[PDB]
Amino acid sequence: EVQLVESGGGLVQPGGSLRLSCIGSEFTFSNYGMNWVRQAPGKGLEWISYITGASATVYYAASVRGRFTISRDNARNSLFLEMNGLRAEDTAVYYCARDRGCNSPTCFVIGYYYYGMDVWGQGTTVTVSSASTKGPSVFPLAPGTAALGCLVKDYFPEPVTVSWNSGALTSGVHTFPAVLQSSGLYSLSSVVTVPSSSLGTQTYICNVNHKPSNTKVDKKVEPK
Amino acid sequence: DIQMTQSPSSLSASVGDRVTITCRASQTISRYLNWYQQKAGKAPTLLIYDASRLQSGVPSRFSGSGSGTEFTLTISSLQREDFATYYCQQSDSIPALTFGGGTRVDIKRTVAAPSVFIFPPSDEQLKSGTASVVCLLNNFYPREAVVQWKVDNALQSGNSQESVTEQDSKDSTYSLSSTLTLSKADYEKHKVYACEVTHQGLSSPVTKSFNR
Repeated sequence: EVQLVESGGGLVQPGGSLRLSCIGSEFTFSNYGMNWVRQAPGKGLEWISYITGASATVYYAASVRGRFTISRDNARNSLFLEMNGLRAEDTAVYYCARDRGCNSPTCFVIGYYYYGMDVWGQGTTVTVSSASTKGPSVFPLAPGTAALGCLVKDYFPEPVTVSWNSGALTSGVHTFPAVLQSSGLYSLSSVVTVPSSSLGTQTYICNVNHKPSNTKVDKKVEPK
Repeated sequence: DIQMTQSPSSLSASVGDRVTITCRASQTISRYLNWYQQKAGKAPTLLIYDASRLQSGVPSRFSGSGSGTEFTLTISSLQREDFATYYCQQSDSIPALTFGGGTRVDIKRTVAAPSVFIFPPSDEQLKSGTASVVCLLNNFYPREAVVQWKVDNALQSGNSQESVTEQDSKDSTYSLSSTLTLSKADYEKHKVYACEVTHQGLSSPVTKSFNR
């Protein structure tokens, strides 16, 4: 089937540059206007750039602040986004999307942007940060239902995984999305609700794994 | 830029319900208006173009209407695969092509007040100079909720962060964790730490507190 596949995302420092790629397959790439659209974590879709099939017209959203360049290599079925002057707020998933180009059931003659974007890639993630790799510190959230948990604090980059009792405890567990602190490090919490009557008797251990720093921690959580 | 005002931002539905979403443009855009669906963890897909024309493969229960400034997306009889976020997008004027803010369609259930728990900082954390105080709001519905932190009855602003889980697959509820961060030095200067929760399932706010 017709598809687009983005690549090139990753971690970049503020002020730095990054080139994204998007390769199309099973259509005549040169016939279509192409777009970049981004989505910051937990936010909506933001269109950011457009290029016509023949490269003769480009447009950028004001949020680009004239820092990015859009280009294409039709011979390689490729669309690019060259990003410069990056800042933390450019952290997002970046999607490449093709113009539909017409309002007929099947589009043979391709126009412009007027009828939306009919093919989208899966996205590539860009994180802009000056933080260095760091494993978390794990602190207890000490406890007819009781709540207990673990606070997984000050790590970079994402992700961390949390299990309870080596995976044997799943009922009532909530592991929350991390928050990005003003320090540039992430923090997350994982909680579980259990019978209060189990507190003196059942052991509760949170198993934390931060693969980027090769940090594993097992924290036993008991009443204080 | 043309501004797109999409309403509502959050709608709950049951299988079989009709759903209506509106989009209003800040100036006329003729029929150059598109609708997209975005399922959790996936890229958007095009549903409707030219205000009312259905993209191939899109089921007939989806329909679009309008021209000029006022547009509507209707799902006639919602099915389980339709729980998702929907976006309008004007394609009349560039730059910027602009999207509405989105409509998150979640699963309807009965109102459920949160169970609220407060956690003091650990002694182990305090040793390195910072105190995190955590407030958990467990298994509530709907998602809208407010947490207010107080330290010796002083309202705290600017020094907390929170996050919310996705809707639970079994019981259709949400949970929320909020962290108040202060220095150990400040923590040890105050006594009463309180999290006050406002939520539709409660006719007055609920407070959980501890004394250091």
